[PDB]
Amino acid sequence: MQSIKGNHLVKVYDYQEDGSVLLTCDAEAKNITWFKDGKMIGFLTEDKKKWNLGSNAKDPRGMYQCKGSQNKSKPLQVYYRMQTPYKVSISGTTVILTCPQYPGSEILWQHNDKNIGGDEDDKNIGSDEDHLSLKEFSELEQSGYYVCYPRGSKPEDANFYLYLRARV
Amino acid sequence: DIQMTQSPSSLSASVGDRVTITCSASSSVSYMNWYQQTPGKAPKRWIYDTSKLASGVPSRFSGSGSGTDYTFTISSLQPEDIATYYCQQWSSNPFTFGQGTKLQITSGGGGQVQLVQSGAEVKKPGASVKVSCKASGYTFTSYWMHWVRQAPGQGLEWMGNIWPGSGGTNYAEKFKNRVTMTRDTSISTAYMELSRLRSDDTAVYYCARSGGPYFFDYWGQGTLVTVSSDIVMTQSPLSLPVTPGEPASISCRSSQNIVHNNGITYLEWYLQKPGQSPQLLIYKVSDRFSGVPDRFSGSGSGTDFTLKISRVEAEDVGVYYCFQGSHIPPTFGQGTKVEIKSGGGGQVQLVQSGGGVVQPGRSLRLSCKASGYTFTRYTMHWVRQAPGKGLEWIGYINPSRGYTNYNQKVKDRFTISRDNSKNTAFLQMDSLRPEDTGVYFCARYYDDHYSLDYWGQGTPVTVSS
Amino acid sequence: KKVCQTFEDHFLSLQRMFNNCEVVLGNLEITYVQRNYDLSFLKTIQEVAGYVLIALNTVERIPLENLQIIRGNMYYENSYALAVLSNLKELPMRNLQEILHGAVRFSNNPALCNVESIQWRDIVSSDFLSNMSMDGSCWGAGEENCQKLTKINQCAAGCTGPRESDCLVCRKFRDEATCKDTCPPLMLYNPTTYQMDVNPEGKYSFGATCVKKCPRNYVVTDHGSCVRACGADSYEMEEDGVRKCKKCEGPCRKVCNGIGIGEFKDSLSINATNIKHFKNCTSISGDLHILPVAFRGDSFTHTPPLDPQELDILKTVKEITGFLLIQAWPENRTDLHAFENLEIIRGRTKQHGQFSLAVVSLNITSLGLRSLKEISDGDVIISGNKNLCYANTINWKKLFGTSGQKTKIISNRGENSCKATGQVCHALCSPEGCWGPEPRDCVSCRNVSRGRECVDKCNLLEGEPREFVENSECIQCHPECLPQAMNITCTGRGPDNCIQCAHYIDGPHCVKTCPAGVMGENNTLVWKYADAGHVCHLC
Repeated sequence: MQSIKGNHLVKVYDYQEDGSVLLTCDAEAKNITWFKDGKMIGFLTEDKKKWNLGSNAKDPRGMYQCKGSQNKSKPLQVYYRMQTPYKVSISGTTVILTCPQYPGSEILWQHNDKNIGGDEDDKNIGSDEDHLSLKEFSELEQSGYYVCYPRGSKPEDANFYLYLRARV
Repeated sequence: DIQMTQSPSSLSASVGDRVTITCSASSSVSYMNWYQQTPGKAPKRWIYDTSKLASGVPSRFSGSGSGTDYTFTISSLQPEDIATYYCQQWSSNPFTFGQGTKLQITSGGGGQVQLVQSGAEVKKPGASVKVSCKASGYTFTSYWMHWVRQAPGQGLEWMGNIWPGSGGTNYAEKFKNRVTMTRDTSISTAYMELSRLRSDDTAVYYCARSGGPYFFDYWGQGTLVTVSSDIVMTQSPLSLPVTPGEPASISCRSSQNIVHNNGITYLEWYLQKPGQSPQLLIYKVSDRFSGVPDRFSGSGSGTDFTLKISRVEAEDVGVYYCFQGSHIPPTFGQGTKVEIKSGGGGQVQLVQSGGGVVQPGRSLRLSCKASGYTFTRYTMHWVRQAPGKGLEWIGYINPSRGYTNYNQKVKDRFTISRDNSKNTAFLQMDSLRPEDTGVYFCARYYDDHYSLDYWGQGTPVTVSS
Repeated sequence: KKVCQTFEDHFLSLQRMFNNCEVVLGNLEITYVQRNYDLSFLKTIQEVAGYVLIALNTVERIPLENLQIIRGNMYYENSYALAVLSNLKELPMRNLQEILHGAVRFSNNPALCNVESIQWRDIVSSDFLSNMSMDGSCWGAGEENCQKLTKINQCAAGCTGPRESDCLVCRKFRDEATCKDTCPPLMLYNPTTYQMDVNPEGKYSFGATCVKKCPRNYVVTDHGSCVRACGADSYEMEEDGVRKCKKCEGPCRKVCNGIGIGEFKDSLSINATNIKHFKNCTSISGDLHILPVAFRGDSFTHTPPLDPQELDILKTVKEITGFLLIQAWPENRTDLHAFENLEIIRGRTKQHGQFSLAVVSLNITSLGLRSLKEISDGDVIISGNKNLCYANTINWKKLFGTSGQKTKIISNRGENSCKATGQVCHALCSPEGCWGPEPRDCVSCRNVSRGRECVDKCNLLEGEPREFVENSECIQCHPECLPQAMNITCTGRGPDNCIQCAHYIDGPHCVKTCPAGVMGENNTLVWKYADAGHVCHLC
């Protein structure tokens, strides 16, 4: 989530005065090249380095990755609602997330570098196989970075993290 | 499963030379772990994350590599570096360990004096037993093969010598009419025949080799001859426990003055580490033998002698027997079984139990008691080490959630359970087979370090008819 | 006259050793005598050839009335011949009129009476420098025990007439009746033979009297004295009816016991304990092994490690009855210099019943046993010595005595390699062999032999010693033989086998000086003069 280890250099700037979604690239600043769903979407030659996705009311979405002087970084699955990606389903006030990789092993989930879906003492947070259910989802509290990884593996080793921002 | 290949399988290097061990994985591994495993001990983690040295690991060791190629480097090989080095991958279950690099010190080309006894003798009352000691690496006719016995519940007691050069034996008064020792110079092997076996003769009889300034310098493996139906030196402490790092001290008192007429005191202390034959620690009243760290430092004069260990370490556990030879029949004391006060508790410790000899097809349950940390916060893994084979992962269990994963070879015969209230993990083996014989060790898996940092002492399991 | 060399035990021993004594050959020591325990245990003694020690004598009266002269061949501590101290009331030393050598000490004798009035000046002779007589001519016991002043030329105590044939105690010696300044000389010089000869009238010296033969167990010394036992530098040898103190040929025979038989019966090798018991020993009886355990030191035998410099004590060994199996020598030594002087290894007992001089698994460059001549019984194995080079040269058939003796000299330094490294016998050596890389260690000499050394040629015509060859050996000629350049300087040994004499020539023999004043036949001094031709002419 907060860390960029694991080639997860793409992060969302949560410091916007207006409802605009800005993306940042954590690479040695020479020139930043932005990509969206594999296609190049911009090339920042010095000066500015953040990529603006527009207003959050437009529900920006896609697999975003950047690249400096090294190879392209891992994708950042952006999912706003105001490689196989994570599946997001909204039904009323319940948000369901599906782990893209479900080989049948014990799937663990983490939100903002904090494990979730393990304890049964949470009625609004349930984990069923590769599906994580969030009942009565809180926009200000339950939004952020999400990642699914199997027991024994590092969360930073995931192919990509999911950035969920939903108003329900 | 990702296959790990370690090269070389056995490397001989001189003291101070650079020893490099390479580990090849069948598939790219994110992190490779390096463990140091001495003979008879559990593997000790040396390098984690492929480049970070474990706590206490000397800077002369270094790990490097990425993907499927990893390298382990010892900048300056030392005599203490003699151990089995194995590389382990944690990217995918089961945790795969390489065949292991048997690291030996080429320095010391002169034949290592290694006496081997017969061993495993079981007899009946009133019988006679003959035990041999194949002397190798030394001119068998230039050092007396003194033979000593250590009965259960008693200290070392000399059983008389034999000077293999001439066959002219001395003998012990307690066996002067019962035990005869004869040399066989051709095969470089002394023999000792004790006649009229009684109940009190059931013991472990060892073959020493009286060196220049120290008696019983290089001791044989030791033969347990179980048969069933004098300057007295007393060791003041007995089973005196100490804390890891806390200094310990054992005192020994002699019946008379142990100052020989020659002016040299033949007082010594042998440290029979648990499961090994005694190895000299204080060659004379004060001098420490070679190969023994400066931690052991005895003292004493007249008739009073006390050995002061500067810092009781993990290795020093074992009955330190004090022997005096300035009298005719050299006699050893009771011996203080110095043991760790913390034991299975204190720091992070895994106490392994439940081993033994079982018949094929029977069931055996192993237990690993964890103390010093939150049992539910770490995964407990089980590893089996067959005689002459490398480390094989059996399975692991998470105490917090109860999720279990096992190797496909033992998934249908081994069951891993845990007791969070006792902070103990259980490895239940059903339908035991001869191939299951080996040392079963439990290891604590630190997800933060992606390496098993704390491992149990190992429980020997023997499947024999 | 008969001559002699617990409180109750001391009194018994002293009474046994001094009851019949008339002249005391050694020193009379009367010490630690209990009160009222002595009764005339010694009263006939008349000559103390030594020191009189009367100390700590609780007895009231020690007579010593007949002792006339205490010679002074020794002293108590220094210039102390009569030691009356720390004792006793009456000591009637009546007849003692002269003590030739030493002084008399009086001290710590509160009970001694009437002895302070004795005129000690006559008794002592010119040794007043240590005359501590501090603790009237009467020796006590009332009257008739007077000091008999006589002093305050061969008669010591007194004269019974102006004749040397009648004297109480002779000053130096008395042949039979006359007091002679010296014994009848053993060797008399005859002008006819121009050499000293055994004089039939000469008599050996036995204490203070000249005796034709030494009775009892008495040995004639070199100086003519008949001592009781031969000195350390001498040996006992019987050639005539009287034994003589023959000077020892180097180390004299001191048969020690070897490792295996005797005090060193159960010993394993020559440990540091076993060593120093063989110092100054020859003809070691038994084996003499040096196993590795000697060099390492042992605990079960409690033997400290033997320093390599202590192996040099064995150098005096000139024979071994058993087997001399030297299985480990100090590596810092290149040759078995410990057994250099060994001469014969009888080999009565053989190691493993086969080997009698075995040198196995050493690091010695050369065997170094130059003096070895015979290895009687057993075989010889000289193997394992990876640096032994001059080994196979020596003719092993020559030294051995029994036809069954073999030799197993193997695995030493290669003979090809020995010659390649320059390790071959020095040219001055016969083809018999070489004991080492030096000329001295040569089995036999090619031309001459200046002692053990094998020189190219003796100094027959030119040289400092000017040897005269004989039996393929160089013998240094007598000093009087002046070196000759035209031919040899001496036909053979002795002063009468020389062509040119450096000093004067007396008859056939060449001597430093002509015989002047030497005792000759008929007890007449011989004086000879030398002519211009250096011929010594009798006067």
